[PDB]
Amino acid sequence: MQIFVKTLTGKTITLEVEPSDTIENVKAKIQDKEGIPPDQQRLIFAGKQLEDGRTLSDYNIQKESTLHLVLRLRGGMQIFVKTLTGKTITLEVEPSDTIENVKAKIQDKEGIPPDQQRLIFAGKQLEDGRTLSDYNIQKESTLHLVLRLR
Amino acid sequence: NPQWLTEEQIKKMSPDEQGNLIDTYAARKINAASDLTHAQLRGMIGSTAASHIAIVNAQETGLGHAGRYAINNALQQEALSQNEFLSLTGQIFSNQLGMSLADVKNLIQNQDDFGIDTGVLAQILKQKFNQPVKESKICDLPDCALSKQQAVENYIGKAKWVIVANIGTEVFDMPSSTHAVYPLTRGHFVALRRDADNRWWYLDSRGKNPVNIALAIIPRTCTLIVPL
Amino acid sequence: NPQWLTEEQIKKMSPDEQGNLIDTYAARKINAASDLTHAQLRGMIGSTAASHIAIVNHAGRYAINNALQQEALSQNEFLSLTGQIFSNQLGMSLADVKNLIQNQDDFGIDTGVLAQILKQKFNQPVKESKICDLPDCALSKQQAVENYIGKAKWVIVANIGTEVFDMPSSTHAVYPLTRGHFVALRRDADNRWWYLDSRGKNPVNIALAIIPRTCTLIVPL
Repeated sequence: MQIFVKTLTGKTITLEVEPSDTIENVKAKIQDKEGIPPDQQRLIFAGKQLEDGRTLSDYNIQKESTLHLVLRLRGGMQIFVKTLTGKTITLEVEPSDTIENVKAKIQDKEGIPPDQQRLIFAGKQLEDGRTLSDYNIQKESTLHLVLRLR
Repeated sequence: NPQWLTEEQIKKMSPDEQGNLIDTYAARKINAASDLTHAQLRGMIGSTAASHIAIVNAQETGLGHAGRYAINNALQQEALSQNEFLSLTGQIFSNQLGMSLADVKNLIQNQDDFGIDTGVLAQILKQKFNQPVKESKICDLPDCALSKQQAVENYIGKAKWVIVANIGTEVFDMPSSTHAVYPLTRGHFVALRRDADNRWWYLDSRGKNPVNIALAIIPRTCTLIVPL
Repeated sequence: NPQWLTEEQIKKMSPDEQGNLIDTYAARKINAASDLTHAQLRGMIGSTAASHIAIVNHAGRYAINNALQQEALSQNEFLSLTGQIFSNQLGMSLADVKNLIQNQDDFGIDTGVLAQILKQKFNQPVKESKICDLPDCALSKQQAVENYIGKAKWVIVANIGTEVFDMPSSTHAVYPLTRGHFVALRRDADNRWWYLDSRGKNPVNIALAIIPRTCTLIVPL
């Protein structure tokens, strides 16, 4: 069974699928062909957004049907840093950022040298060479800043 | 192995030599930075007198609105307000994708699931600003292999801005004129603005300052939107 | 360039001109002195008469006492109030609080700690700002600092940054504003400000614009 997937830019691709294919597997086929990861895909059929856990047959999608693809470009992650003056700082980060680069981001915002910063999360001091992901720090987590000198 | 390349050596390279370093080494690992350090990337920075160019829109907390920030940063003004952006996006979904008004309402209010693409941006620029655009991945430009810098310059032509979309799974470290690295993350829009000295300034709403880089520094898999 | 500047020339300069000299030349090199001598800095001193203001004589606690001109806060009080803040607000296991505090080699230099002690103990709320972030600091550093301080009779200055600044001294030696250092200034009845460094010997009368523009200013409300 062929189906078509069309973008707003006019590009159309063809996929071979079965009525039993999940929306999830359709997005993976699109990734294999075009390099677009599933979280960057929004599929529409008959004016409705399709959900990952349902099948083409759940939506009555048949041979020669056309699906609409609109990419979802919303990358980025933010965390908060709270000081003892009560100030809250917002930072743009990646899960792979080291604590070192996070302290540089605070320096760019507040002028505080990294060697004068101590960061605390979950009641523990964070070491410079580990990453946010290493410490299970998620989006919109809050860290505590305390200033100390050699 | 790039660990022994110095900032000074990188500064002595041409635009294409610097761009080859980006396309070979700037992609981050899963849980680590790329193979280029902040000091190495600093070697790619030209001028630091960024005073006529501004980041008009910084990224707001919680909002996948980089498509709107990239437009305003490209045009150097508050061209598209938040409500205008959400309202025109909703029109496209209902008029062209046949979505019902109740479902359009959920798409607009669902902040965590919101996001749009280069086709939506092209439609907004045409409808609201009567500005037609073209787009291409940098790697698909003709004779890109003979010179990335020349191919991008040729495609951009006389335009004074471009919008860049990083579609794919990769996060690219990029030059920064400050203390920290501000990478080009996956699924994101940024812009570049050209000044009267023919210098290009990279504007990430998730960054701190404009930075002057060669066009060949844009990672080659990114999609370029260019006004006609 | 500033090597040919004389003490007499500097004495004749305005507050803003003197502050430009501080912000441009007063920082030390890594292993060498700054570009201002003791005598050149002495040209930034106003009155040389003896004030009723004194150095009362861990820099944060000394700055509080000097700002209030009394032994208001003992060292044991300072340390115990710090512990209360750290355990309640940082979610630390109190045992970890102990590791952070007693690590003598790692002593704290945090303006939020000072502000909370000042409000809790003295019911004295404060505001703070880097001098360079003040509104229209670029039009006149002296005017912006005056506007921010208003009618207050003391301020505390913190050097959060990487630089060490030589500063005027009313005696023989230079007592620089070192990294993470806290000092105080006290206002007298004639609207003159007196700089109080706990490591120095005597107060010295300087214009507000002599404070380095990157320093953080703490002001009671």
